[PDB]
Amino acid sequence: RLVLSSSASPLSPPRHLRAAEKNIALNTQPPAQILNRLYFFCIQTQLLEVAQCAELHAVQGYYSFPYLTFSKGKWRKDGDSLWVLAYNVESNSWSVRLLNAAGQTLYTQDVHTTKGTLSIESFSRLSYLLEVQILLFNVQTAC
Amino acid sequence: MQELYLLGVVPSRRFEAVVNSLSKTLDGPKTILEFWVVYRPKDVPPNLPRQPDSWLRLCSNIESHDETDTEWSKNTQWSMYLEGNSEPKREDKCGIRPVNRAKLTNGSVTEFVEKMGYEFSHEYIIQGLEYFFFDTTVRIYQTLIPSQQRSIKPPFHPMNEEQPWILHVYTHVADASNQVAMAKAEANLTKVKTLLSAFCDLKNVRL
Amino acid sequence: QRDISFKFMPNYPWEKAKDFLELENSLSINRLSISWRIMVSNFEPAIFIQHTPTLHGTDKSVWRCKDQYSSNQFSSLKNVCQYIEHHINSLS
Amino acid sequence: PVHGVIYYSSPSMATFLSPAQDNLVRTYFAQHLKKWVVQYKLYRNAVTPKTLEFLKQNINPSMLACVDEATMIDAEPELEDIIVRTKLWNFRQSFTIEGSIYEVGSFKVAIANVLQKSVWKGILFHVTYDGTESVDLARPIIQEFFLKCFLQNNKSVTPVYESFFNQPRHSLDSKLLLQLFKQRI
Repeated sequence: RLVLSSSASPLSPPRHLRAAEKNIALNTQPPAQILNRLYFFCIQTQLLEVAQCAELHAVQGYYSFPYLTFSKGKWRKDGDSLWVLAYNVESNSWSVRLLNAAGQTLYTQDVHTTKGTLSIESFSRLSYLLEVQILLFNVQTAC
Repeated sequence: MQELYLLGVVPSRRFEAVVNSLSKTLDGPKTILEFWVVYRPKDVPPNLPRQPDSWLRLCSNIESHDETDTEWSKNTQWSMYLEGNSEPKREDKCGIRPVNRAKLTNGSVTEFVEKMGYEFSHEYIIQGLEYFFFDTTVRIYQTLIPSQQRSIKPPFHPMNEEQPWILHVYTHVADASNQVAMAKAEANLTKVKTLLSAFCDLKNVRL
Repeated sequence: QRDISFKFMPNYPWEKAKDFLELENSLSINRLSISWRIMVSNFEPAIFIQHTPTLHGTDKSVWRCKDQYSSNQFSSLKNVCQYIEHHINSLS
Repeated sequence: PVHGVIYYSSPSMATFLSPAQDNLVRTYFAQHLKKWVVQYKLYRNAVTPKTLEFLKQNINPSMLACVDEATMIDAEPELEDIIVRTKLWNFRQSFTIEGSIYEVGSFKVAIANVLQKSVWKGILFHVTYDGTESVDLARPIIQEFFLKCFLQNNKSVTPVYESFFNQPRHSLDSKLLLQLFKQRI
């Protein structure tokens, strides 16, 4: 049977590994499908933790599967336009983008960071970058 | 919920032997002390209610309260049992008795039943031991009438002078319809019965 | 390492055992709570967190963090550690 | 802590739940916790004694069930089956509430439709506010937030509801919910 252990904390495996291992053992579907789901879940939860810790909120309803979107209440501006940090789960790339009330995307801009760091400070960096970019974008529009 | 049962009789001297020796056969004894009271539907509409059998009884565990002080029906947890008559045409095989039960908390059980419209009938005590086999229990008990209503611990009035003990074999199946689960409970009952029969003979009876 | 005041205060179940069978059931226990208190600075109010390991890994939030105004749960020790670091940025 | 129960019967409020949730999550970053459902059933034996039982799904383990209006106990679902098997009690009458609980910043809310056999769409809200536990200060913070988060129709309709209060549990008493169904028939 398949045995899923965790690199960090090899003596206590997180709940979602245990639950995965149990689901593999059920033999209802190929192991790869499960492990794929568990990969995407594992990503999402690790980010969500560190981002909640830096005053960012997971946003739903605006974007689909490849990315998870993060924002701040503060970043919503006039006319239900809001700025988001977006992370492609497939690309492992970060784009700063704002979309309008309708949901259409009005500006995208990929930014890169050190890969796999996943620190709170890094979330600060990303956030700051976004903030500079609301500046540059708004000056461009006024002009 | 369906319960498959066997039962037998055990005289008094034969009791102690059956006990120690049961401890030798299967999983060790758990002390059980139960207080039971029955209730009766006051309306008795003769055509359809069928109140003689279907009327309900309810009981509760008295592990240690009565020895310490006056029994407190308010203090212990209560549960209500609706056990129907046994299925006939079962002379050869193990018996089948349909039983449903619910646990009751944060309420006056007595006042609730009588407010239903049920009303006191009989009140008896069950005292004895139960033993365990895989997914099948087995309790040897005696039916002790209380000294008084909600009787204290010292008295423990017994029903008869001979004081015979009664042998009950427990098996539970959730789903009546499933033939495979009835088959496995049947065979579990057969196997346990075989061993228990070496011990002492017991067989299926009605209700 | 970073010279932060703290109090451990663990309450193991086997301490409480009246006899040996109790001791058994004590070792067999499924989950326990260990309450920590953490003083970041003298003027700063203390921030305290209770670590709740689980035997079977059922619980998914092993550290519970409580400070003045706010509470949030954490899965990794490294997470809570950098969260303290976030709770003192000037020196971090 | 301190939580309010609000309730609407307007037909506009009828159509309201799904877009209400959606907008809530999208615009205020709500997080979706457990779905909420509760079931109310009402019948009475041949001698006219009322009995009714209802089942919060959150704490289903304890099912609260009362005779006529007066007397109530906590009991198990199998008890209900008992009463059906005895046949002395007559046939059911069913209400149901289905929605889902959200957590939004400092408070948690429940948005649910009430209906019988999918009849209508009168909406129930339930906002527990983490905080002061002084009813007088929570009532206008709650009221303020509710207004803000559902303001599109908020000019258009007014509720009938039970006032907010302070209670330690995070979910509202089951007995109180019974009282809401019974004032609602």
